[PDB]
Amino acid sequence: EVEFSHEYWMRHALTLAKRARDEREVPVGAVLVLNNRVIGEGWNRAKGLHDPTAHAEIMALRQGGLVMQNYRLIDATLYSTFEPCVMCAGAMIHSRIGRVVFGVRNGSLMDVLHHPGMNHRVEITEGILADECAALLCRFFRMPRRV
Amino acid sequence: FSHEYWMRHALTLAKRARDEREVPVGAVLVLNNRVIGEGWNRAKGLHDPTAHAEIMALRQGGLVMQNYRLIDATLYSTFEPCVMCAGAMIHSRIGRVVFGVRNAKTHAGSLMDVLHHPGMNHRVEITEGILADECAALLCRFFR
Ligand SMILES: [Zn+2]
Ligand SMILES: [Zn+2]
Repeated sequence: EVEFSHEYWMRHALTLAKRARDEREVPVGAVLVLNNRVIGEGWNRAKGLHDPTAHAEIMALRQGGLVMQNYRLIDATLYSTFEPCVMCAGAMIHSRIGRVVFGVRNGSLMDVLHHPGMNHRVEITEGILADECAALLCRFFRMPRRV
Repeated sequence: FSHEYWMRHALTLAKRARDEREVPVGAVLVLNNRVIGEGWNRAKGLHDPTAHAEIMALRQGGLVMQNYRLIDATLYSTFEPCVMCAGAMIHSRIGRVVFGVRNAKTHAGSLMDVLHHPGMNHRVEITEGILADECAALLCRFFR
């Protein structure tokens, strides 16, 4: 019936990214959307959980699998405040999601577009709320806005 | 405590995945000749697209060591790790991945392009071919 904008979901991901920031983790937030509903939320928790896979995007994808009772999450859209790493990019491929939408650019997702392990095609949208996403990462890494 | 010794344990784990009707891949994470992580493929039955054998072993390893970084560990996998699991090995900063048989479909190499990329912070060493035929026999029996 209705669809929220990209910016609406990115703003929720930005809220989640601050949860990681407050816990002294790389401040990335992610939200997985199917039929205009949240089926997954994530923020970075690798350090506190002792889990090298606990990135924001992975946590949202795992929550989606639990919501759908299906390791395949067809036609879902994953929002991430930061360009996903190679581990998370492969997880989306195996998840068979429809679209990834990320804020600021960064291995990373762009480096692995035509990698031989890409049986499925995921659509890419970038730049949504780029300024807000970059502000979190620059404040966490003490870098200028140029980076 | 040879490569073949650890691969044989991963082969035992790969049959657990077979018994669960999953793509039969097993993995064992070894640090200083001790097992710190064991995993087998469970992605379909667990509704988790990340629940591959290699990730399951690394996740248990992170909790056994109380550290998401698993320095100097060696990960044994009966099957060539996918891109997702290769990315997990990089972030875990393990020393070496040892796998049996390659993926005939997705391989160009593909794992080297991701694990041993020269412009990367960490390089994971690759050893392949350990009990490859035994690893392949499990996967072929599962496919048709
Ligand atoms: Zn990631
Ligand atoms: Zn994998």
